[PDB]
Amino acid sequence: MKTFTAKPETVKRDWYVVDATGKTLGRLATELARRLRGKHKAEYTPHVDTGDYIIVLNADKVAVTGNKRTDKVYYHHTGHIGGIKQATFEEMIARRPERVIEIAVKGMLPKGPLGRAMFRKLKVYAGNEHNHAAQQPQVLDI
Amino acid sequence: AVQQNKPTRSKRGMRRSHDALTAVTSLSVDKTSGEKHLRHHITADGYYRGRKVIAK
Amino acid sequence: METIAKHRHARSSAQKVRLVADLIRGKKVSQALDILTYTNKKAAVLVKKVLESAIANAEHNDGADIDDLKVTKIFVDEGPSMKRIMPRAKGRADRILKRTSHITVVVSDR
RNA sequence: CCCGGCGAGGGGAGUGAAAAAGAACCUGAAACCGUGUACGUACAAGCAGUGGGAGCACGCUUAGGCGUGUGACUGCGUACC
RNA sequence: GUAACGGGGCUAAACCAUGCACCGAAGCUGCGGCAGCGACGCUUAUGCGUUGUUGGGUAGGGGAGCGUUCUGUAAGCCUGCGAAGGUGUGCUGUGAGGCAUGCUGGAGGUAUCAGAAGUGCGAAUGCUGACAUAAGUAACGAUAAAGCGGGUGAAAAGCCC
Repeated sequence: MKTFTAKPETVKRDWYVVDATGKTLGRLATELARRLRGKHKAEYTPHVDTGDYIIVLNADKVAVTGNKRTDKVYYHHTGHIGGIKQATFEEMIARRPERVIEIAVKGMLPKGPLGRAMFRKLKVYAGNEHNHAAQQPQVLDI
Repeated sequence: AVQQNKPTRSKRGMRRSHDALTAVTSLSVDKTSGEKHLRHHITADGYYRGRKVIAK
Repeated sequence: METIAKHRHARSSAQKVRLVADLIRGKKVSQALDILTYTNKKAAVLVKKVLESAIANAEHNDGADIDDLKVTKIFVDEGPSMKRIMPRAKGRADRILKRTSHITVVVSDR
């Protein structure tokens, strides 16, 4: 006999919704990536995406410990020699509060074409309303 | 000034992807003689829009 | 039925003749002759003579009609190269290659 | 005999056991250059393979859940003397 | 160019102490198989019944083998009901290799046991020949200069008037 392997043409993917108000950033992103990949399923397969779709609400109300709200810095480079730019946690929550959650989850997911696809199943919103009622998402206490 | 490695036959075909030719779309037909000719050009016999331009 | 025609040991490189052969592959005989007539290239003259020969062979030998013929297969292969000498500066000498080609055309009634 | 410049070079006919033995001629390997068919390839980074592996195509097949070709995605991996 | 945790991120997912679980190597064990050296049985021209143990490896030493050309065995054997060579497929051995067969090819080939060597190539800025790459790229040899008409010819910017 051989070992079972999933097939991307017959795998099931459900929808969920989560609230991020008052939740810890790092300890939340950890469980999202765990489900976007499929580790919570017995049919897990490294070369196949067996994850679920997840919606996140109230991204602008996550919490951080210590003085990270003012001392945590996000660096990035453009390509020119001037280059290096930076921004703080508070500055990002006011300009684009959705990047904080995405940047944290993108680092916990594997690299390559497959990891870039799991990220496409993550819908982040900065409010309390969404326009995906047709998919009938379920609540996920997490 | 000169290469360090030998290019492949694959890279050679890519460079020649824009070297193809183009054929004439269509030929115009004269009103009187009924011959095929290039648009805005005279025919071999010497006709152009039915006026019997140069014959020799 | 398929009729053949060839022109071996032609004075031209295969790379130059292939540019023209790609314009008539799979076309009708009547349409192909018009294309080559208004193509400004030396290779177009050689190919035309070969195509005309095949058309004549079909009628005389295979007893076919012109209106039903089509170019089904056409390709160009490399032929023998002639070696020549070219003097350069400071006593150095280079080699020159005059390349040839084999042309082949196939017409069919299908 | 036919196309072609009373050309070069070819297609038929005929000779011959054999012309894909036609004088650039026994046998006719490799590098190198082409036509056709099946599969894969235009959001994806590195000695180009190896282990795992869906899908498509084809031949089987007493369906036998096998074989052959292609190789999305994924773990490891910096040529030889 | 973040650049003094590998990263994301963490107020423990940091540090000290104690304790119970799990992951984790080509290490150990389990199943199957090959070989070397030992002792026993003294089996018996020796292979077993068995029984222990060993098996990373350069310079280098020792031991056993594959295949190629030629001589004898051969006025033998295979072969136009198709030899050598070339190109595919299948089977087989621990390996160098071997057997069978389809297409091509069109006349030579050679078992077994022995004998003799111009006996095995990827490299030496190696030798000879053939074919690639750069590339349809540079260039077409004094910047004294050409234009039109007619003629010949399959075709004339370059030949003749």
